[PDB]
Amino acid sequence: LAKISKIEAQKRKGRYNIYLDGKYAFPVAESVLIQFRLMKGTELDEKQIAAIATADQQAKAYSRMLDYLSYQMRTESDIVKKLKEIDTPEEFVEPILKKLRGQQLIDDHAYAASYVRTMINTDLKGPGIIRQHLRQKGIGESDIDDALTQFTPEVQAELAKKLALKLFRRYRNQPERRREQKVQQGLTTKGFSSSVYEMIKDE
Repeated sequence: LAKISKIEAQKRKGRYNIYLDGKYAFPVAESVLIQFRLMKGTELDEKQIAAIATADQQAKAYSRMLDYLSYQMRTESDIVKKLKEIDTPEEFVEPILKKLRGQQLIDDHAYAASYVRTMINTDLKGPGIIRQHLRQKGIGESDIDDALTQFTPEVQAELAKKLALKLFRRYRNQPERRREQKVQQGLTTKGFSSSVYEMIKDE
């Protein structure tokens, strides 16, 4: 069997160069070096050297998700979509999601809440549409309902009055009945329930 004659750190931290019997053989991420207990004197068969490779291929995709997460907030579906984008073997997806989840580098519940807050601060969308958008982002109904809790009727009526005033001005050219209906319908397609118009109408 081959025996490790040396282990040298590469210039950048996190990876190592492995020499077998005095000659360079292969590199391994730190986690793989640990996962396989590599050190000066370790003997290896082909099956192990191949399994080390597969593990290092996974460790590398993990590292890249670490860089991906360092730029901005991401949902789980963003990570999945990202691993798929750089053609990661499908058997690595779930393990990496699990590993990232375990290190809590991803959190869909915190994401949904932040999303709603940002919507409340920069948009005029209603719960129905927010709910629809988060469902598309892969978030369960429980995490969506929790996030939609910030959407109180006061906030709803606040965002709806603003939208309605903007809709009433946008369709100022239409007659009485058509103008109002257009505003009612507009609010509903924006995610606001029927009982919301019957609350801000007079205003």
